[PDB]
Amino acid sequence: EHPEFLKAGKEPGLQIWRVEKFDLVPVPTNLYGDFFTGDAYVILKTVQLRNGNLQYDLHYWLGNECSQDESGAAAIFTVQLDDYLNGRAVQHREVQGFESATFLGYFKSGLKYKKGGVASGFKHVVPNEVVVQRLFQVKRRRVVRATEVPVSWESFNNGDCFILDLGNNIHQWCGSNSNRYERLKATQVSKGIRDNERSGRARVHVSEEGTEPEAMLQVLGPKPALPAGTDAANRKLAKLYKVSTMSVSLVADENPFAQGALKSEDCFILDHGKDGKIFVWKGKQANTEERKAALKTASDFITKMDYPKQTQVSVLPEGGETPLFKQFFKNWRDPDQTDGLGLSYLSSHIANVERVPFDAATLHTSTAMAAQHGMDDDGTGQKQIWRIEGSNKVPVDPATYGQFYGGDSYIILYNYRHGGRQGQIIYNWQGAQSTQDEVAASAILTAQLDEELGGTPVQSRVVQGKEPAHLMSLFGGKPMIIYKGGTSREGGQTAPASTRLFQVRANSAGATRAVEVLPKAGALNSNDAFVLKTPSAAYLWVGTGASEAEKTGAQELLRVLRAQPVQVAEGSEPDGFWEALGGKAAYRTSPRLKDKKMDAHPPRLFACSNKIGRFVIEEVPGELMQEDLATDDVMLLDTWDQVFVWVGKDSQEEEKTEALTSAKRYIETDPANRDRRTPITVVKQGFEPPSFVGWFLGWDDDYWSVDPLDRAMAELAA
Amino acid sequence: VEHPEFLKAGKEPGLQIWRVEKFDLVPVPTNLYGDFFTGDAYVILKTVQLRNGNLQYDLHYWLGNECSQDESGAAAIFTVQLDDYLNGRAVQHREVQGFESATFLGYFKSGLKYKKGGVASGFKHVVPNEVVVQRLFQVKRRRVVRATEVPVSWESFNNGDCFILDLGNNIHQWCGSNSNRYERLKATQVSKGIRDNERSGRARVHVSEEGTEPEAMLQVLGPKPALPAGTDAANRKLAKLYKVSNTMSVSLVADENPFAQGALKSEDCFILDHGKDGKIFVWKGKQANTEERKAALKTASDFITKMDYPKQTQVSVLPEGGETPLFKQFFKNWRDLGLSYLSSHIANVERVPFDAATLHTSTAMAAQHGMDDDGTGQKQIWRIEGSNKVPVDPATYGQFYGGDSYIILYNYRHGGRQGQIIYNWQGAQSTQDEVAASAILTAQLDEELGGTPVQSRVVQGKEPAHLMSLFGGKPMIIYKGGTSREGGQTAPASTRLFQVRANSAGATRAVEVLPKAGALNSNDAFVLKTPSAAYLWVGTGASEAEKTGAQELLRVLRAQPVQVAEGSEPDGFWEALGGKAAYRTSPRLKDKKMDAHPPRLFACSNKIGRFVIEEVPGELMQEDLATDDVMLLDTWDQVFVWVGKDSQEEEKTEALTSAKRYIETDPANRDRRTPITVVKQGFEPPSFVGWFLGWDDDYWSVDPLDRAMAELAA
Repeated sequence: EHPEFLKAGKEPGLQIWRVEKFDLVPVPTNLYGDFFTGDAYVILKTVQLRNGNLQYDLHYWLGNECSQDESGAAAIFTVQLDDYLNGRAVQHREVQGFESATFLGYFKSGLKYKKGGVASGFKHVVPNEVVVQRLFQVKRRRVVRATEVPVSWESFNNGDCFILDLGNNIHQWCGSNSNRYERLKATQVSKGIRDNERSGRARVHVSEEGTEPEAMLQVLGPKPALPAGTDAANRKLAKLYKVSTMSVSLVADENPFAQGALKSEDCFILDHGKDGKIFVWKGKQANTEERKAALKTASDFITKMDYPKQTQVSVLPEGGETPLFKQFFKNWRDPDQTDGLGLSYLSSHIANVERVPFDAATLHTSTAMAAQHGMDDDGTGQKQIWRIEGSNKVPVDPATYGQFYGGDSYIILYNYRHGGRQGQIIYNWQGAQSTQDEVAASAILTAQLDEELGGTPVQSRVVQGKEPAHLMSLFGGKPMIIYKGGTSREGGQTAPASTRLFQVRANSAGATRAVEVLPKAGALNSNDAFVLKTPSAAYLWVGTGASEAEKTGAQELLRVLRAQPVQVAEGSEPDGFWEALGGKAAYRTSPRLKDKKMDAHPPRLFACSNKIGRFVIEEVPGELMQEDLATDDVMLLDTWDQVFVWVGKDSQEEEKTEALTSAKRYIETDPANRDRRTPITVVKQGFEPPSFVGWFLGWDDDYWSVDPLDRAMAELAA
Repeated sequence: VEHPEFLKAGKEPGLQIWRVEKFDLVPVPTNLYGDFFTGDAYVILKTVQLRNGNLQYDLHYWLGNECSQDESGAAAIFTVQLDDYLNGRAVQHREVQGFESATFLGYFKSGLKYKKGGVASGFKHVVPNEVVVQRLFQVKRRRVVRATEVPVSWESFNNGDCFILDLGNNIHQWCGSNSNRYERLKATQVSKGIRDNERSGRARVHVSEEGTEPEAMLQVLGPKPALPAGTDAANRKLAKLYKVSNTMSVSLVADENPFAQGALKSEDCFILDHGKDGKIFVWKGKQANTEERKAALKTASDFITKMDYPKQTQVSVLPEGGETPLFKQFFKNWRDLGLSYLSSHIANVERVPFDAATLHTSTAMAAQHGMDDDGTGQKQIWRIEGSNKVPVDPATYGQFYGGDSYIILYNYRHGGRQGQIIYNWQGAQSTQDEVAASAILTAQLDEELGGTPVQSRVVQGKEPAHLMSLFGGKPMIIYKGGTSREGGQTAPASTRLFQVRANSAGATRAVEVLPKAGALNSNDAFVLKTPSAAYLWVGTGASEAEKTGAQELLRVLRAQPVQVAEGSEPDGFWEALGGKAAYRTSPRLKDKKMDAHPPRLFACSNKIGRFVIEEVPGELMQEDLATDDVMLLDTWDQVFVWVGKDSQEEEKTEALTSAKRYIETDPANRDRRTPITVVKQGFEPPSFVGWFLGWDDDYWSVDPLDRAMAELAA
């Protein structure tokens, strides 16, 4: 029990200790983000779960020129502090330059890798005035890092940004070939020095090649000629091993894994090394020695498989698993939480998000509600529906609006209104039994209609059976009914199947959807109402979980089906029902996430590029901020229910046309084995729908009216 | 038809005011209702329409301080005789200047004006127009302001009150330097009342305070000199009941309340003595001699002389069968569409039956049923172990063991607003260290959540309606003892009896009770589990929801039921209770609950170290929620504590205690376990706001006094 242990993790916040001489010494709070390259640190992030318990993320950070003793000393402190916190903390091994996204999210003024350490006699605490003559190099995109560099022109290159810190004057230098997002972020390194390190009393001078002030030319000399500046299919696969010098044995050859494969007596390693991270899962009932040696366990597994030493390592206690970990498993369920608030773990970057329940009356006032439910509006706007025959849009009979045949593909042009600026959504619905010359036609025609309308409408491709929530809400109160095949083109109408089964599901908004499924018992579920119609009789089955909205939709389907139903509760019904299904087997009844879906699958922001033919994606750590949407990039906003494609105005055109495909490749490569039919929603810069903007607390509508870099330089210049 | 004015009296719902001039009744002009000459006496007839369609009469007569005994006696004579013209169905009130009843004050809360003069000095209400005016009013008090005419001089002024110097076409309101800013707010509709009613709109209102008096003011009053300074609760518990004979003598019948309703026989007249609280009631039996019934007012006067109560004591005379709710609450379990009496300040309230579908659209429905929402929002339940919140097993959500205390954090949505409720449930067998821990932990989490959540402390057995509705359709199950702690599990009782009661919303609650026949009730379903078998009893009154809840309780108890209607039951059912005795068969108030116990709003303070409460008369209005006060809203089923933003910290910390002490002192002998619900200004729940017709959500966005002064400054 260290004295620093007693101050650790008492209240939500961030705490940083430096390991100095086998002791924990606090880093001054205003310097959080500065890390000496020669040192090791311990970092405790305390989040307040909505259930009332506190959640602990324990990181230790190893600089590149770290000594072996203090590298080991940090590990000892994390192991011993996890114990002071009764083994409920999630532990992280972080090394300089390769830190986890979680760790990086704590500091979005960037981090600074300072030269020196305890061995060379350097501290964070500094006298009131101290002569400064440092230089920093700033590279990367999602989370910027400034590395202390030798004060010389040999450190410079055309393409990066540089901060030469002269004390009361901070000189930010932007290379000639630095594109303009990098200068913007390099400026919050400049201000961090001014505000945090100099208590405000300093000025920031920005310059580029050929406009260096004499103060800069005095220290570095005459400027010479500077030189130039200076992969996704890996993430799909992962294996699960069991831990017992200790050895390992494989348990699952490929993901998704069975949640039952983790037993509480042992420790497991989930190997995701080709993507740069390995997990260690501490069973509730493992040897005290195995749980205390989990970090050395991970170290030995990294040597054994010849993974890079910089590989990220996370250790998770049973019952405190992270959402990224649980997504490796098929249908993870925490036996606790369908009741209570939240789940075992609350991702730090959405811990501030206040949860808004859906209320149709006031939805038009809350972008938060629109995003948190995927509902741009209440669904009552004007709309036109086309069925695609051959290569043409053919208008659908307005009386049949809401009915969709699986042998067709459709286009919906919808006019939404929410808040202060109106917009349009183009839905491309592709039935599972539409001929793929027509599906492909529906795609092209969708893009054609987007550019006819000036290129501003949202485009969202949906596959039959995985319709987004806002799409079901477009038909007054009537349910969205989706037949498994056939066509509504005037030509060949067909004779309905002998015995058909429909599944009637509802969304946060009370709207309903009726999907045909093969008439078999293994396709039922207690969360929904169903409708089975035979030549004999007409059933309406109702699940234990099905509520009042599920049945209102279900009959109105009977009303369209030319029927009177037999109302039938779950488990207690005539034995004529299950003969109509050709027997009986198991069907899954575990309830749906609903309000906790955001807890189990927080939205994540990625950048993506198709350069040199390799797809590659970069997660953007920390809170979702509009500032991270680089106007020359195509971004991915994954909200689990759908993947948003944000295309910047100034992005390359080959990336713009491939926006749909890029998202499809993100889904195909997700280690969670995502549903291939997951809707993809392309979104243009400056015309983002509410269901996208709402995820960015502090979104400003005029953000791009003034160029972002030019505005930032106004704050420093005046 | 004693009088020509009698024929116009009480024909239509409204208010009627006559001044007693020369042993005659002459109408006060309607636009001047509220002005009263100190030298006169008035008769005031309030006519409200009962919910069945009949008219009910409240007859007041008002005695000014400078009233003559003859014209005061004439008012009393008229009150007795107009009660007679209305066939003796009226409740009569004796009101004296400055000490009027809350009922009387509710008629005028643009304030009252106590004018100088009277009939004897030849002054009338009707006056020629554009007439010279030079009057001065001192405006003190708080709940219902009173502006008394004072001499036009600086010697009438003081540091702390408000004053209106009425100059005719110019009305000057002066606010003393140390006048708190709610009283200035109140003086402001004293000022406009003169402007709108007395000056036909054509007049201007100039507000000023110490050191900014206009020259018009300094011309009339002179140079302003140095002004001087400005200028309980346990009484209401006890009351005694006497019987009246004839010269009058009295004899005691009930030493302390609650009284037996049967103690009043229809042959005699009774006096309920509550003089230490300032009121006495006299009760006229249906079949007493007219001679005693016509002298009820003189009887009350002489009884007040005998006990040396102050002359200003309020007097109400009640006819049998027409008693007021405040009167009936002195008796244990009073039994008579609507009821005998409808309190005036809720006669306009339209009653909303509960419909879950549109509850989110009607705050009125939320208040009238104690349901902030349908109960389906997200919630977290904690059990208190030692000094910690421990989350409950989600499988047992809805079950509560009486040997523990719990905290429930509930997220409600209603209309377009969000809110939170923290329920503190304290089991009857929880140890007092754990009870107290749950209390402290409750307050701790309220401040963790920014101080905005509603806090509601609940005692086992008196659960509010909205708490029972939180578990889908499953009933809130309440065991008599034991704990759900992962540590010591316990062995359930040999034979257990549950009482299954339902709410306005169909939600149910299953409360364990002693296995005795005298603990049954015809309105509810019951569940008896013995070692042998499990009965499910059903009452004459028990409905669909009562056994649906009762059934699923059997599902939790792992037992199969034998359905048993009341009066038609096996011997094993009555063996399992150890015999047979009488129990409760009187049906519940339900929709008439608001009629018998209308909501009432009080202000309370702990200043001087004594407790004090002041009732706020009239219609419940947001304006009466003084931002520097702690208010109590008693809805009988629950007591709301409304905490003003700008109240002292000693009062905020004692908000829970203040409500407990209000309950302890109620003469009705309220259930000590009555739920208390603390509520913060600007974060009021729908079940509170719904009682306030005209509630504005942005009312405090602009300061109330600043907004009021803009209306007069126009």
